[PDB]
Amino acid sequence: YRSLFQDLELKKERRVILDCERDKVNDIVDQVITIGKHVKGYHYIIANLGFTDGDL
Amino acid sequence: YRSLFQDLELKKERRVILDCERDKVNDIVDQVITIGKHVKGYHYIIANLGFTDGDLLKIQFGGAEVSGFQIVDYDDSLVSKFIERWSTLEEKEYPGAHTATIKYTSALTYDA
Repeated sequence: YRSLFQDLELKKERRVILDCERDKVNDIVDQVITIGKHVKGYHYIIANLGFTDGDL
Repeated sequence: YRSLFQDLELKKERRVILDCERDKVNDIVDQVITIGKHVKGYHYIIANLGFTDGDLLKIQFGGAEVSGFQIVDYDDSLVSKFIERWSTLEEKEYPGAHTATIKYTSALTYDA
């Protein structure tokens, strides 16, 4: 995942729409937390009906 | 703390030297994690002898550069002879011992 978002920084993306399970959503966001792409400038969209189910 | 670093963003500081206990260091860094000031552009310095005692994996890959001081270097074989005994110590008999590393306060207690 640290390889993955670095490859997203090859395009320097700020706009990532996730399509994962509620566990796999929370696992990757914790990796976003680890690298700090939850800061201003980024935008994320969670593509499920359980937007309130995750850890916000 | 979210009020505090926002007040640091009134000056827009990037250079914060912490002076806290090992728990209170880790508590505030987790608030830095919560706001994301562990990213590149920031620099932090931990002002204790236990720089290796804290949790460095939480902010190793964020971007800020973290510095500190260590009096108990684990690369010494004399320290490594202690560590090879330290991890094999019973936690139930010696509480806090069955670990990979040691606090410097516990090391200086053994040094005393």
